[PDB]
Amino acid sequence: LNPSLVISLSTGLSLFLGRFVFFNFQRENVAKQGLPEQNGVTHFEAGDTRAKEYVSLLKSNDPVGFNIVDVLAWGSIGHIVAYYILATSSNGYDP
Amino acid sequence: KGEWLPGLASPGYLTGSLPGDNGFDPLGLAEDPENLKWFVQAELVNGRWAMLGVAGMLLPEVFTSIGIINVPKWYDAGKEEYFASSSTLFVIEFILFHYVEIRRWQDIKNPGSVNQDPIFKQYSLPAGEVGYPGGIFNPLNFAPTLEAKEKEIANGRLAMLAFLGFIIQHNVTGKGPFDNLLQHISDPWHNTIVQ
Amino acid sequence: MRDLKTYLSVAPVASTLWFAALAGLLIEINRFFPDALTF
Amino acid sequence: ADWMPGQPRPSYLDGSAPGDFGFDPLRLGEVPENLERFKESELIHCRWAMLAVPGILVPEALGLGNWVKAQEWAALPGGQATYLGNPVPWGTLPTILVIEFLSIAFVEHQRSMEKDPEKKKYPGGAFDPLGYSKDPKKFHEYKIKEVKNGRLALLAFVGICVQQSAYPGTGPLENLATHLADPWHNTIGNVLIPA
Amino acid sequence: DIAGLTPCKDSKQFAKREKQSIKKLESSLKLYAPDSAPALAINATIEKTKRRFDNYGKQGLLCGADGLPHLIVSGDQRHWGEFITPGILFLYIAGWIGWVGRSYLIAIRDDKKPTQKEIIIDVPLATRLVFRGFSWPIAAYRELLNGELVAK
Ligand code: CLA
Ligand SMILES: CC(/C=C/C=C(C)/C=C/[C@@]12O[C@]1(C)C[C@@H](O)CC2(C)C)=C\C=C\C=C(C)\C=C\C=C(C)\C=C\[C@@]12O[C@]1(C)C[C@@H](O)CC2(C)C
Ligand SMILES: CC(/C=C/C=C(C)/C=C/[C@@]12O[C@]1(C)C[C@@H](O)CC2(C)C)=C\C=C\C=C(C)\C=C\C=C(C)\C=C\[C@@]12O[C@]1(C)C[C@@H](O)CC2(C)C
Ligand SMILES: CC1=C[C@H](O)CC(C)(C)[C@H]1/C=C/C(C)=C/C=C/C(C)=C/C=C/C=C(C)/C=C/C=C(C)/C=C/C1=C(C)C[C@H](O)CC1(C)C
Ligand SMILES: CC1=C(/C=C/C(C)=C/C=C/C(C)=C/C=C/C=C(C)/C=C/C=C(C)/C=C/C2=C(C)CCCC2(C)C)C(C)(C)CCC1
Repeated sequence: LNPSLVISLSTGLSLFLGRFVFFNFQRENVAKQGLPEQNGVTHFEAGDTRAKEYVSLLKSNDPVGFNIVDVLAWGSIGHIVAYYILATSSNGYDP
Repeated sequence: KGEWLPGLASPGYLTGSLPGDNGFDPLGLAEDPENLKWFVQAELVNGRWAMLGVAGMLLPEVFTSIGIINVPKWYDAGKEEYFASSSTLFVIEFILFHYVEIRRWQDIKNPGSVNQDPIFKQYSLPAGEVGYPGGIFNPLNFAPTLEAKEKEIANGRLAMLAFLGFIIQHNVTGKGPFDNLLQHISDPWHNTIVQ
Repeated sequence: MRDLKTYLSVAPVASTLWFAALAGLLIEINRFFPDALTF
Repeated sequence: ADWMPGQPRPSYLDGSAPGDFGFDPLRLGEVPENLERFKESELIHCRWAMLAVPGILVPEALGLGNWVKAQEWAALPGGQATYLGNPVPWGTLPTILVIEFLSIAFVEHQRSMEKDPEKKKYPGGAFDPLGYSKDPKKFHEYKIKEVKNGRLALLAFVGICVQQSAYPGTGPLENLATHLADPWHNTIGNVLIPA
Repeated sequence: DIAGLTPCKDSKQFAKREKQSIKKLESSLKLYAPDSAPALAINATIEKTKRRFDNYGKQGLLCGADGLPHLIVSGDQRHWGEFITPGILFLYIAGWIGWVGRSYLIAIRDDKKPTQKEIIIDVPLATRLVFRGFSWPIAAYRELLNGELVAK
């Protein structure tokens, strides 16, 4: 198994899934349960200045709004699935 | 109606309406009317099975002793070999009773609700009393009179007692019920609970 | 006599008679069928 | 209630839904929004078992492989899937495993995005090319025929699974073969009653 | 066998224990004249010891390495006499006591001064309720089915 091929195919599919097939659902759910609140008010709104959502990072000119956080999130799942497949094939386990 | 104990006040829920009322409920099992309703059916069905079983236990032994047939003793007949495995028999006995008894059940819960054929939906039992389905279960059209019901219940109570005897007598004497009787007739004053 | 029968029914008196009868019963079952561990 | 004559049906089951024979003894569908989800979930279960039961029986009647033997070519390192005898030129384990996930997950997630409740269970359009759902009266007739065949298929799948559990390695058709050897000895009686 | 045990009827340490026990009593037995009351009494203990050990062996009791019977309460059908069976008997009697006890508190609960029949037993009333216990499973199940057993 070619590691680069396995890793980049896994990340490719995971990134593809997060952009074209699962994007609406993930966005819908984040809007549904939005920012964490303490007593009816977001951590930032309560004074946690260090809890400010980084709108600068969240900005993207991608058509659907796929941003840098989505790449990190779906790209992480790909690398995890890839290294599961690689390590699992590296052994000679017999069930 | 009758008195199982002359001069003893019958329970007040035993009012002379049920066939077989002799005032006998000294432990008060049946004071709640819904217990009474269920125990009536339970007495009918235990008494009807006892009558079939006691006849099936005693009478074949009598006819072997005479020599017109030769069949196993009732406590041996399970051992015998039959055209089908005994576990096969049990599964079909379970499935057939399961259907037939749930149907008897529905009629206790909801009288009349299960008198009609579910497949050939043109056939039906006529309306009647729970525990007495009639119609095709009474093909000779006997009148289900009070006297007949009282004889049915007396015979059922006697067979239930007799079955109790067959069971205890066998685990004490090893032999069979007609054997215990013949042995007792021999010299009665010495074989009577000396075991 | 009816006063005596009332006293004989008072909690302690009815208890000793009840438990005495109980103890006698359990003792005699144990004299007739001793050392029962099974059943 | 049709499923058990004489038994009162739940008040939220009036017989209008396809396959509403009044069966819900645990009252699972008392929460209306769960009832509707359960209607959708039942059809999905029905249509999968209706595809699987042919898939379990047809290849066993034909070339080697009961539904369990058809799966033992994977697991152990090697991979040589054979469809109709010819080893398919892609029947290695990781190849179809990814194809199955990608294809099934895509079409299953697409199913979940339908907001309309009647299209969640009866979508139509492309999946009704022959226009069988055009006639409203005929539409509901096929709705009942679907759920009844589907519940029968689910029931058969349980038998297949439970039979496999009792006679491991064997196939359901070999079970029928073994049954027809002597039906009065090769039954579920052996399973229910050991030896 | 079950739990690595062996039947007390085959157990060597079980047999040793009976032997050491009889030898203990015989050391006392030899102090007394054979007609004497102590000799008869010690001999009575000895026979009872012998009856007990044969009885445990014949009932199917399993023994451990210690030579003592160990009870199997798991449900196994060869050992229902060690828990299931005396347990059903306990629950039957315990429910009888409690059902009779509740019958009496209910019978007197609407009386004028109810605590008077709680410190002075109305024995006539009690002799009439004492046999309600025979059927407590049916009576208690019946009061349940028609709202009489628990209050709301
Ligand atoms: C009618 C009698 C009776 C009845 C039916 C119950 C029933 C109950 N009790 Mg109670 N209890 C009683 C008397 C009774 N109790 C007495 C007299 C006391 C004082 C010692 C207690 C102290 C007690 C405690 C501390 C606890 C219970 C608990 C319970 C529950 C669980 C079972 C239990 O732990 O038993 C336990 C039983 C006892 C500790 C002792 C009672 C046993 C006596 C001997 C029975 C009554 C005899 C009475 C004199 C009969 C006379 C009738 C005659 C005139 C005809 C259950 C509701 C438990 C509970 O709440 O769980 C939810 C709990 O924590 N009870
Ligand atoms: C079911 C019936 C027996 C049916 C047995 C049949 C099928 C046997 C069939 C077979 O034999 C064959 C044909 C062939 C054999 O080879 C095998 C078997 C399989 C064996 C017995 C019921 C037996 C029924 C028993 C005896 C019922 C007795 C209960 C009475 C005494 C209750 C008395 C009181 O309850 C009151 C009424 C009210 C309270 O106030 C007071 C008290 C005192 C509590
Ligand atoms: C039966 C089961 C559902 C049973 C649930 C019913 C009883 C619940 C009844 C009740 O809830 C009600 C209604 C109401 C409540 O008041 C009471 C209860 C009693 C609670 C679903 C099984 C559902 C089973 C279906 C989903 C399985 C589909 C399997 C397919 C994919 C298999 C494909 C393959 O078999 C091939 C074709 C070839 C092989 O070689 C390879 C593989 C892959 C194995
Ligand atoms: C419904 C129908 C309808 C149509 O229409 C018409 C018709 C046909 C008429 C009908 C039918 C009916 C029939 C089925 C009947 C049956 C009955 C019988 C079974 C009885 C038995 C009956 C039964 C009987 C009583 C029983 C009895 C028994 C006896 C006591 C016993 C005694 C004994 C003892 C213990 C022991 C010893 O050691 C011995 C002896 C001495 C021997
Ligand atoms: C713009 C654009 C584009 C481009 C883009 C791209 C090309 C992308 C890429 C991307 C990528 C390519 C990404 C990546 C990501 C990654 C990540 C994010 C990772 C992660 C990782 C991790 C998390 C890991 C972990 C671990 C470790 C460390 C160890 C071992 C184990 C594990 C695996 C767990 C396109 C053309 C399409 C279109 C148009 C526009």
